[PDB]
Amino acid sequence: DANFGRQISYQHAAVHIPTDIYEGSTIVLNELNWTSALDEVFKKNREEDPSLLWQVFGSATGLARYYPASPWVKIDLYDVRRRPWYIQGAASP
Amino acid sequence: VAIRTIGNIMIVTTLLQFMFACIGVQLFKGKFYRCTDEAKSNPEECRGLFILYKDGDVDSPVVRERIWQNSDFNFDNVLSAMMALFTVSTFEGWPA
Ligand SMILES: *[C@@H]1O[C@H](CO)[C@@H](O[C@@H]2O[C@H](CO)[C@@H](O[C@@H]3O[C@H](CO)[C@@H](O)[C@H](O)[C@H]3NC(C)=O)[C@H](O)[C@H]2NC(C)=O)[C@H](O)[C@H]1NC(C)=O
Repeated sequence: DANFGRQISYQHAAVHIPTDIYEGSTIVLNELNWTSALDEVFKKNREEDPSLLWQVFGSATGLARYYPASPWVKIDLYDVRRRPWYIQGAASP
Repeated sequence: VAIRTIGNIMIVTTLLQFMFACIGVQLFKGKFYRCTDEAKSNPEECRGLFILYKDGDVDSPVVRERIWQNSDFNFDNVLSAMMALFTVSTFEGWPA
């Protein structure tokens, strides 16, 4: 797709889980249910504004769910909870 | 003939080791388990992949699996306790 230097898919959302976090645990699996209802809102937002870039939910459990789906970009050290955009919304200066 | 004379000592020392092994089982039964990364302390969270830093350097990470492993010499039962206690009597690896 254009304005997206990668290959994307609008049919669903991708979920990133950091390496140090084991997917399949009770905390992570319980997070994958109530975050599955975010995909419909993700699609609805893009329909109103087609010129919409990544929209992502950063969980306190660690996983980040973003739309549209796209494969993740050595080893991976990304943690959504340490990103500058997550930190400013988690507290005040 | 020499074995027959020393045959009485080998009965007392085998009884003493057996009693110590039974005591050792009561103390360290199943308590020698540990995870591959020294940050998880039970089998529930000792799963999946973790990031290992080679020689303690923060600039050289590497991905490794974490496994809830058991000690090679342990006190899970009397047979394992006696084998673990025999190696102690030889003074090999007993500090470990
Ligand atoms: C977390 O996982 C739950 C278990 O899979 C999901 O809950 C299940 O969702 C199914 C799909 O909606 C439901 O199936 C139908 O639900 C309707 C709505 O009430 C009912 O007609 C029936 O329950 C069912 N229809 C059938 C069987 O023909 C399941 O009922 C429902 N619950 C279960 C399986 O216990 C959750 O959706 C998921 N979390 C989120 C946020 O989606």
